[PDB]
Amino acid sequence: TQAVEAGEKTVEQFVQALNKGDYNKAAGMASKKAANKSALSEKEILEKYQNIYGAADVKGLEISNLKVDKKDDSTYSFSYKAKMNTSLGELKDLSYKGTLDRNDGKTTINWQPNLVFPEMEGNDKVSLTTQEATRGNILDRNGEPLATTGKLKQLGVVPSKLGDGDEKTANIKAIASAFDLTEDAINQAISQSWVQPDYFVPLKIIDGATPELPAGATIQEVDGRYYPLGEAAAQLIGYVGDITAEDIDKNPELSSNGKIGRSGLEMAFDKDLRGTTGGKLSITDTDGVEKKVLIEHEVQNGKDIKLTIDAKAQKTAFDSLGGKAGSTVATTPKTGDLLALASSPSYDPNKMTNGISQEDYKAYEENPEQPFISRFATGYAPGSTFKMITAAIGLDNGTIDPNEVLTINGLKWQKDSSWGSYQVTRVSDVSQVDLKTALIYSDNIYMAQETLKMGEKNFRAGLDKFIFGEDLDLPISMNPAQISNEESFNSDILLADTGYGQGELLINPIQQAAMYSVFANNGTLVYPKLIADKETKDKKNVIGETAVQTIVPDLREVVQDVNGTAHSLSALGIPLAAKTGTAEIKEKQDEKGKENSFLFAFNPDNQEYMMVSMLENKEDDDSATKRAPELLQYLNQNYQ
Amino acid sequence: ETQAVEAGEKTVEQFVQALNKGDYNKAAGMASKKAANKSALSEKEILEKYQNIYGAADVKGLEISNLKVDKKDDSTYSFSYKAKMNTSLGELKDLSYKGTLDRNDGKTTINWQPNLVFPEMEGNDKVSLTTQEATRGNILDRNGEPLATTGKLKQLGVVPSKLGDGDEKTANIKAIASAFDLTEDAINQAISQSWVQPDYFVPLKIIDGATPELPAGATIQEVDGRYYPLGEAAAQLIGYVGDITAEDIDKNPELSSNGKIGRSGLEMAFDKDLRGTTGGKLSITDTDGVEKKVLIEHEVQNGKDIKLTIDAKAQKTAFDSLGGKAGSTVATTPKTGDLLALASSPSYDPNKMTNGISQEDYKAYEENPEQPFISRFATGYAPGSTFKMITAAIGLDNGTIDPNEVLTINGLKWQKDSSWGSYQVTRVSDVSQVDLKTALIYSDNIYMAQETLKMGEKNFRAGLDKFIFGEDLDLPISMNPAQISNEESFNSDILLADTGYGQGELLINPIQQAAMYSVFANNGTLVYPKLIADKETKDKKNVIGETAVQTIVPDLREVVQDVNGTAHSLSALGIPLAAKTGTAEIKEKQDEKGKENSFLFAFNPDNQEYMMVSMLENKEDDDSATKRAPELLQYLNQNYQ
Repeated sequence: TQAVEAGEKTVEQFVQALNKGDYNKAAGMASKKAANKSALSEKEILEKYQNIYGAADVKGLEISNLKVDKKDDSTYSFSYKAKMNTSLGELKDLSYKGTLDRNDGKTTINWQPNLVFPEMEGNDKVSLTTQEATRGNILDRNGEPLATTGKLKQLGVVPSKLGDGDEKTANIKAIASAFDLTEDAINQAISQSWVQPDYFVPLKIIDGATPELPAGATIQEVDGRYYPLGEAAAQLIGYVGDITAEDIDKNPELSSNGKIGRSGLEMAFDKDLRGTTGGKLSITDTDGVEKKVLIEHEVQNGKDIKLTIDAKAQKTAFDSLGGKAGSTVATTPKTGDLLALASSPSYDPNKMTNGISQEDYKAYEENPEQPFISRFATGYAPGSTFKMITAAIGLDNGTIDPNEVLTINGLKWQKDSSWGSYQVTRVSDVSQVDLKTALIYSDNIYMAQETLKMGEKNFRAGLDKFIFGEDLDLPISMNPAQISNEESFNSDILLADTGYGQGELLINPIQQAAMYSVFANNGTLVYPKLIADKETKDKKNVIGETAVQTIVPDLREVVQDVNGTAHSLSALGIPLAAKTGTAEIKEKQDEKGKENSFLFAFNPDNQEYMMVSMLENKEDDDSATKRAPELLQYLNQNYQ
Repeated sequence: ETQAVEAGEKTVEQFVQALNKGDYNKAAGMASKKAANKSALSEKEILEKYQNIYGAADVKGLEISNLKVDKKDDSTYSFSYKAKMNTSLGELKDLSYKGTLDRNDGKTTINWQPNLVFPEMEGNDKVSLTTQEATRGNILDRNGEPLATTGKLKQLGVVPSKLGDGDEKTANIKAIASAFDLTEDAINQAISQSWVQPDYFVPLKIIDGATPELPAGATIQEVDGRYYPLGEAAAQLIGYVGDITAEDIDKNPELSSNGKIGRSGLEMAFDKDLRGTTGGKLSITDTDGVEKKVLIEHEVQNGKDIKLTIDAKAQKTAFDSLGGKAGSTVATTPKTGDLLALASSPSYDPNKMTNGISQEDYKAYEENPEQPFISRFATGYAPGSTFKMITAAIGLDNGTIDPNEVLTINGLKWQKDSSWGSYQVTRVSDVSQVDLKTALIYSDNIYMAQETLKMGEKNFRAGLDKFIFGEDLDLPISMNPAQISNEESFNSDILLADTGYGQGELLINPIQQAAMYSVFANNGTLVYPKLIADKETKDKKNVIGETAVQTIVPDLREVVQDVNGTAHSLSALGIPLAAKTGTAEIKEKQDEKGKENSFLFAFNPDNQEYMMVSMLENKEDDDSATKRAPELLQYLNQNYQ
């Protein structure tokens, strides 16, 4: 109907005008206080919709069902349902019944308080008496908190105490310099709506101590989420952020204000960690009387999540990367307990949840070393540490014998001229190489040569006993690990490189530590485990016991022999079986790209700890085993 | 070894697919620049030569052949393929191409030169345009009156956003439909259609005669198009045409790159003869204009005309007499088999199927439950009680039916025993003592089923196999051979008795029904129907004996002349008629309960000059095909004498 075509539109656009918080568009389109029915004056919605929704912060009003009929010559009526979300939880449902007005295009709604709530007599106030639930903690193995609530410093200003003029602008400068803010953020944080110069407007939330206080600045205590390790655990733990309307749209069960996880475990365990706040609306009628309030809730605190993480080992693993790109995973391999999941470089989770400028958020996003990435959950080529695996498969299927002695001359080898420029590279020119020599000197030519004999079928049959393609039961995103891009290599180069961990393998450090724990479990593979009360899951006979008793003594010699590639760790005087690794990522736009350093290490005398550590795009004499000591000493002092 | 030439393979394939779809940006988007060992021109100077030669000839459908990619150097390559190409003038078959590739950064590049596009020239020349279009031929009726023709038309329509907005928008629809004999929701329907929007011109109606002053939004366009004088009344037979799709040229490589093509009916069946061959002189040249050799040269030849047996006025009379109901009607001259009328109702307007498609309306009346796209005259049905005359004819031939035999039938329903359950053959008039002639007059199904059971199944099939069951008729109409049954044996007394009066698994379309019923106008000879006027008459001798004809036809006149005949209303016409009515209820051993159909067969038994059969699906009683018969009958009697 062309006459009332603006009758369906001019109610839903008002409902969305209340959704986005612009109450004056809503309270700007009413006729007057005419006697139909009463109703209420044009300018007497001044404190209404603002002082009732300031403590409520209600958003998410949606209709989903609109059909308007006719009643009189000048009356069209409502009868439909709606829902919304306020500070006290979900309010479903709402029944709306209101009348229209007959005008020349100005389809004016005759609002009376029945259209806000399904019954409202008039001229009455409310009482909130709210109580706020606390978010659940995230604890380590020993109950040390990785995410909890702390007392923070709320920084703000009141505009009247800054003065006027060049003295006021100089105070604005002094605030911006002291609070590490901009002048423009302060100027339109103040110069906005709802402001009057004696109002305390907030500007920033600090975890550390109070800075310099120029005239106008104002300090307050505030309760918020705190991360005692911060950067050292940021990618794992994540951060929380304020509720937006878009999260209300995905899950209307949420509140209107409050916190929501945006990454890491805070997003992964958001439902368990959140809980529900307490308090009720309590519409009075200016004497103490209560009518009745329909949909309401009680208080319920969030639940705690306890991890297998060792906080001190997490910090030692992160600090040992020295701000460079890399990742470190440590486990107790008999159990699968993830002791540390460090990813570097990292971001500051406290500043991300306490208000971070767009300056710094893009500086984190502009950083080519990508500090937002969970590198322990990112697939890499494992590097030449993976020689342990193919050696193990070779001792299982009878194609690799430890007495076999290959003659290799030089540093470079290719199968024929068909390989063109590509050739397998090694570091030490050792003429006579058996398997133990290959493992001590990290000889890639030996294993690639012994991967082409014992070809693809024997090789992939050994690899298929591992966890390739499996989704691990962990609260981390984690692509499954792949052998190669396709079901077959279709080339000797790819097979040969797969033999020493290059090529198209993609294995993240966590599933990399899963595959490597067979050397501490006599061939049984023990799955990683992050939640401290999940029961252990293994997978038996992935490799044979005799492969383990052949390889692990040679991995001891990787440390103990002066020619060992991890001989520097011999100086620590602790029992170690180790494997170093390289991987050359070519980045096929220029030649001779970046090289990553790897270290696998565990204690072979008690099997109580294991570590895999990646250092990505190393520089000269910089390696993952150079960075490993302080974590190793910690692990064997405290995991025996 | 190396995979560089597989990138050259995919590059040549993407280059061909970019030339075929027409995007000359991507065709010149992976070429080199002006050099001595690279592409001959720049990027903006290669698109300039495609859009005025390939785009001028509307070059579509490059089909690749035996693509060889090899390697003579490390930076340059050598590819040599064969192909075929479709032009405005038709199709060139055998030609050889070659070229050289390039390597910069892992992705490969084609080094262009002006003989990869034409196999003998080198550069510095242009060719355009030299085509001479041909006209599609006519489909004519028996007397030269056209049923499909090409010529100039005037059609009306609307164009947004010159319809406007607000009420002033709908204010323009109130002036159009008022002035051009239309409705308003149809105007709102054609703008609410698919992606075609807004500056396209959306057609509404063909305008005859002078153009009035137009209201806002109204748009008149003059087009040289395909027209159908009878419209819906022959839409199923004639069909409609559309534009030539790349799919249509993939199925037939001999077609020209553009033009019109039949999409249904006779226009599809005769498309090659109806179209012609364009003329032109697409050649190779130099910059001045002198030529060395030619590529394609053909004298233009317009499409040929195809004269049918159809009578335009009888066809229109047969279609209007169905009154929009579901049904069919076939009319012939039985001595020669000329198909005078082939009417199928309901129908669609073929002029709107050519002048636009109207996708939202296409799906609207192709999922119409009355399914008007179906050519019901080529669709197999149960022939109904009319088929008794065939069973009688077989019975008097093989001796198992004698006219003097009187059965005693009491009631209106009959079954052989109770092993038939609830099923019973039904009659309409409760006549106690019924001979063959009584059973043809009153249309008594119970006499015929009884006499069919007494006759063998082998006696019955032996007579049926002298008809055209399983034969492919030599007609340019798609149809299935008519069937006696789903299986070679009935293996059921119910199925056999019902087949005896035209029900069961018997499937015969109205054109096949006219062919079988022609024995009664040719003394037992079956005359095959023909649709093309010049085709020789085809017959089949002694399908039934002539004494059976001289027994049955005197009874068919009394179906009209006797007060109890089921076609006695036709006796008011005062014209000599022999007739047989029929019914068929849609329920058998292996189907769902549906409706009732109302058949009529009639012809002149004095001069054997015309014959009709009409079906009228979903009778909805107070109606029958005998009720809708008389106007086509008076026309046939006056014009085929």
